[PDB]
Amino acid sequence: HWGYGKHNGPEHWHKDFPIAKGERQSPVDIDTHTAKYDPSLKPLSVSYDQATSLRILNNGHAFNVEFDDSQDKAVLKGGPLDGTYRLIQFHFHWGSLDGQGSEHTVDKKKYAAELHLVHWNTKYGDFGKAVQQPDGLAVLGIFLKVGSAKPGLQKVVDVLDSIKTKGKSADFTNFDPRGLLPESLDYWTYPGSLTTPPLLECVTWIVLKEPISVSSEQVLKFRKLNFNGEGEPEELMVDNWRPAQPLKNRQIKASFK
Ligand SMILES: NS(=O)(=O)c1cccc2ccccc12
Ligand code: NA
Ligand SMILES: [Zn+2]
Repeated sequence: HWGYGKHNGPEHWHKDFPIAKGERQSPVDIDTHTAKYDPSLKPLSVSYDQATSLRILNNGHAFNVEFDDSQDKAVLKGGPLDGTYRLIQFHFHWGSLDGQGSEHTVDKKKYAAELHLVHWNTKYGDFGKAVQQPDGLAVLGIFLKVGSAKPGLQKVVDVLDSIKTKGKSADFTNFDPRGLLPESLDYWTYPGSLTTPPLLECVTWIVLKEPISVSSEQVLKFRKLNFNGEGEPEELMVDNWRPAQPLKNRQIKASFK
């Protein structure tokens, strides 16, 4: 039922997922002036050297690149985190136009897209248990602006034609997610939620200050995907982003400045 249209989009979600109006929903506007620098925050540790990608899937909301998370191979730790979190999948949110697409905003600025690298806390043993816990997930968010191409994104863009419609998947081995990272790992962090249903409040958000640049042709290829299944009327996969939600009783911390 849920999606991103006029009849089933974010403003509808609370009727099936009442936690939509909860106390720690994501995304949020990052007010850079009122984020608190925390000199006690550690550098983020991204260990993606042994990442094993398996498959790329159109799930009718976005596309996910999924990883083997049955051993410590690609993990996030340090930063604001206490445990080790294993990479399970990444996906993106993007706009119909270059002026929108990101979920988090920075002083109300919207980027063309946002990458989410989703990781789960290994003390909970698997992803399904982790989403049930307030510290179960860590999502590393990276903004995309349109400019020069990102060469490390091209293998992704080039397979999209093979998973055009909802439910299609393709083998996707040997993809290296390190090729999607900006140079700096300076970040903001705050406790929040999944940004799609079921909107569970299990996420430590870590959002990088530095965006990556992708080319207009790269983002154009994202916009050719389809929300609909094969042999249904074409609905282009665009504007699959949830708007900023009330910060409520939360402080965004910054690792820098
Ligand atoms: N948009 S997102 O909040 O990164 C997100 C999308 C889909 C599933 C997720 C599972 C766990 C954590 C986050 C997830
Ligand atoms: Na294994
Ligand atoms: Zn996401």
